[PDB]
Amino acid sequence: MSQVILDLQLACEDNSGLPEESQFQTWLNAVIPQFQEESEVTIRVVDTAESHSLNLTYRGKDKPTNVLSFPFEVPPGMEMSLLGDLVICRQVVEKEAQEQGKPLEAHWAHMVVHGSLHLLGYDHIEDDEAEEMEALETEIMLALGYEDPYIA
Ligand code: NI
Repeated sequence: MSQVILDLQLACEDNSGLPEESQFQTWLNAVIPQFQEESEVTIRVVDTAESHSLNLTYRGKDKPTNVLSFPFEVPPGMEMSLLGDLVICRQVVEKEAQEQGKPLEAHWAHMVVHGSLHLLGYDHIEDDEAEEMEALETEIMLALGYEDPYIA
């Protein structure tokens, strides 16, 4: 099997100019299935304020970020398909894509791809650990038809 049930939550004042739910679905299929097959993730797009708040109260960082990853812990001895949530700030994503001169769409995809990896247990604090994650990101991204966000 291969199935990623997506719960897309648009929680911005506007909600216009965001990726189509099918796009998120597409990006999600290129990252998760190959690790869980049967799974489901929630992804809510928010505004700087909420992001700022979530980031400060859960990561202890006074500022908004592009992607907050909240991986679901599975209680010892339990079958669970729920992977966690991705909180993506549209303001940050749009600003970054502009500063890095990347296609807004390609950056969004990167956000859910990177985020999804964090949901699956990947991290990038340790050089070796990061090397493995970026390798995967690059791979997934090329397979989606976007340029490799790395190699700069
Ligand atoms: Ni990260």
